[PDB]
Amino acid sequence: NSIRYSELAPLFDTTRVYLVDNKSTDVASLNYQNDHSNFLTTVIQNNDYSPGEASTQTINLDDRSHWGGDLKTILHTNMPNVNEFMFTNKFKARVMVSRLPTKDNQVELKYEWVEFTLPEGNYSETMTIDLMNNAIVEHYLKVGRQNGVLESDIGVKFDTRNFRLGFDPVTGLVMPGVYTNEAFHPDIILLPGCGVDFTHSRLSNLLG
Amino acid sequence: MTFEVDPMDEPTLLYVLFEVFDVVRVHRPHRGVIETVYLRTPFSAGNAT
Amino acid sequence: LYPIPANATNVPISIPSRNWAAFRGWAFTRLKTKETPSLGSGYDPYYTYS
Amino acid sequence: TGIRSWTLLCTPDVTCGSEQVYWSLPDMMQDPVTFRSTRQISNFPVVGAELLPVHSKSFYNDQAVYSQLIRQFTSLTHVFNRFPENQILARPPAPTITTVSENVPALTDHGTLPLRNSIGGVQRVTITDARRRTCPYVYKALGIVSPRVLSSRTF
Amino acid sequence: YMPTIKEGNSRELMGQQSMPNRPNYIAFRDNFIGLMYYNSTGNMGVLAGQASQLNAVVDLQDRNTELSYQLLLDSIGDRTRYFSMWNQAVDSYDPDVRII
Repeated sequence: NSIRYSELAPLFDTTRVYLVDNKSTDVASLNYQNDHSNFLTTVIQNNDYSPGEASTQTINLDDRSHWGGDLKTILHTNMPNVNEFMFTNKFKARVMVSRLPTKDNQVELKYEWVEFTLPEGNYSETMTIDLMNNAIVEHYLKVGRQNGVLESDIGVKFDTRNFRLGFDPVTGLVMPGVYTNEAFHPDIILLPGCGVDFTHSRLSNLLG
Repeated sequence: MTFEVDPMDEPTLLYVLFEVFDVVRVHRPHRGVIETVYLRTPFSAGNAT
Repeated sequence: LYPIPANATNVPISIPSRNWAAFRGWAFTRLKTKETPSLGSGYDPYYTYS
Repeated sequence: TGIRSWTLLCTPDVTCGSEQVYWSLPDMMQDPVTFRSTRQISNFPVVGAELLPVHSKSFYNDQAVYSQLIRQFTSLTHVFNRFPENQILARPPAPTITTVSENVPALTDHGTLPLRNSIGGVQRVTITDARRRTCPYVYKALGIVSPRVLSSRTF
Repeated sequence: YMPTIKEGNSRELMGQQSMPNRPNYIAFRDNFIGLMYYNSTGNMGVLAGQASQLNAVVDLQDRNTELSYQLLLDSIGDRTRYFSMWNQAVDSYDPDVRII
């Protein structure tokens, strides 16, 4: 049971060894490019030695006994809601890209799956959906205005209202004439030739 | 220890190479098994003691 | 290794209280800090000499 | 035959789900049953698993939509609502049960794993995300180990 | 020597001179030093049984293998000869240039 270290006297069973991160500041060199996610730390603490040294000595547990260790870990992070690493800042949505009359006076409506980006960091649900709509508006601004795409025919629009609330089966329309402004659940509004993709995007869960 | 050296206008390091003993014993009992027993005495590090 | 500031002349160092069994001897030299990269690291951000 | 056949409406989450984050101590703890020692970060043996310390919390403003209009006027800009009048494209009302992400501190327990007979001076601690990609968002980490005897090897 | 800082063709520019640039060679080290990672606990070589688990290479942070090879190599045989297989050509200065 003799768990022994070189300089000090041989300790007996059930001691403690600590893996902390500021010890990283100490053998700085070793982890010049590492983060708290993965790092090299000095377990050995003796106070005699300067912080840099004493990191080469090894703790030995006697070979005759098969040693096992308990473990308790402490973790506390800060991850934003929208970020590049967690596949939340990007999403693909096919939209109308150009509306130009042809020689036969027949209008031609092109389409293109264009990837979008969101400033990382915006957080709340409302704001997020709103931002996403912002990006769409943006694509139209960059290209529709240019190729002459009317703002009426924006393929993709996000909303949370229940459009059939005022629906009346007797007539087939909405008698109040305005959709009720009460949010229910994130949903997507599409137009012919447009759509949404989430193959390599995670905001799916947010839209629910 | 106390060293005394001539001045220079740029940072310098002094490298003392404490000489020591440092050996490895290679133990290979079965096919495809290697066990090493390190040792470095004046600056203790390794397995045996 | 031990740092020596610019225009320094005296270099006191201390080796704290170890066992000195089977110790063999010493060997020492002086090096320029520019030309000695910080080994052990994958990449040295400041090393600018070759 | 509609969309309901292959889609499920779930409650929205700011966190967009949660990923289990694994723990790796390649130089101290003996590897698990089926893993093999390797120096790839991605594959470092998994000696512990716990949920990511990020969860949603529920907050309720019911006056929400009103709140939103307040929000817009205070904003000083129409921006988000660029086509005010058309009903279809108007700014969607804020949900009354909106949720906010939060970074709860985590302090987990992992029972016991066999560790190497000779621990080392520079042990390496590694936390990996789901796909074994190191997570850049971890502010502190700390490991506590209590070695104890388990069995002997001398008959 | 650049006579006049004015640009474009001019008589002063006709009066200029030249000088060859300094020599500067580039190659690998004496024994491919630094190509293989040594004495770096972050990036350490591993050699064990495929089957087993414990590595048989333990590399401390403060040991220096490079220098050692460089010495042994000096001890076992001459270094003045050049072996092109591992670039084995020890660096040396011209003794009539080090001292004047």
